[PDB]
Amino acid sequence: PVLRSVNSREPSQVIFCNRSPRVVLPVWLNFDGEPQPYPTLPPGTGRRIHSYRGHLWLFRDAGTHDGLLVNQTELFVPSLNQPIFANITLPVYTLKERCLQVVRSLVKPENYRRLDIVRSLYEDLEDHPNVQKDLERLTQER
Amino acid sequence: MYVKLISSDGHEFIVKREHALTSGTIKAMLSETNEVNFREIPSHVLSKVCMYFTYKVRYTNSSTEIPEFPIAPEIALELLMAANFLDC
Amino acid sequence: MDVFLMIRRHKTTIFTDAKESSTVFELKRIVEGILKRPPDEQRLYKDDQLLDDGKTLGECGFTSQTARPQAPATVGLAFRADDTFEALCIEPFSSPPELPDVMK
Repeated sequence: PVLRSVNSREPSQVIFCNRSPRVVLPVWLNFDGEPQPYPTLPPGTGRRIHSYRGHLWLFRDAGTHDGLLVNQTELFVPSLNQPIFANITLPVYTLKERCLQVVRSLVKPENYRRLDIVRSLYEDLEDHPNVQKDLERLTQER
Repeated sequence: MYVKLISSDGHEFIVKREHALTSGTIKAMLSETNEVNFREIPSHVLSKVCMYFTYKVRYTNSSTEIPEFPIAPEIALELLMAANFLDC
Repeated sequence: MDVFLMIRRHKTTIFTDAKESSTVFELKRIVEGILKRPPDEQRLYKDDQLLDDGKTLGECGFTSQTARPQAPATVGLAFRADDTFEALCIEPFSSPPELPDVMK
């Protein structure tokens, strides 16, 4: 599996700063490349984190799984240490995707089919953001 | 440098060309080649679209904290349809 | 500091930015570039209040807090036809449809 943490056993202290209005779900890619969820950060908050050099993290909205950025990119890798800052922020979503997020947040999934919209938008709504998918995406880009 | 985007209900939105060009659809519609009509997008939607362009261009490639792009429930469906058509 | 504006007259709306320290007159120059009408033929407003040419946009109430990219502040615009200025008129945007029952 191409996207995985290296088992370095080299401690690296990190601050996860949630500079977003979302409840943030930190996700650690284990040594097999499996996403592992860690405790959620409410909006505006931070946590000091013990991780290790060569470990891979990404960050998502804990409720909807929408993609978040970290230091303006997709993946955060602790470096050699002073704690390293991981600034978690909203991406500039496409307007299409932001509209999808709002519609998803207002309509129960069983009622998407009752929206007066073209078929292809029902499907776009149903295709919820998904970590394992994003990871297949990122894996193929290599 | 500026282009005009006209809503279904006749409102005329004048935005920088570089802002408009974040719609691929609009980029193609510009090829009065500095004016484009949208007979399916009303003003309450096209105004929001233009706000999104400003938003996109200000905050794309910024390390500053990025604020939420707000969308009232009442326009979400139409804005979705417009966003989809405009490819933005 | 950039401030983000909609300059609005009748059914016309310009989206532009300007500096907080720039002047009402300097904005009329921007409008002139776009709508081909000179400063002395333009009145600019915030709400119903006429804005003085020599005042900064900041002094007129346009700031980073109130004039954001995703939520721009409105500037009213009124043209002089020959003799005298028309009243400030801004056509509202269209109304959205009633909220679908499934969005409650």
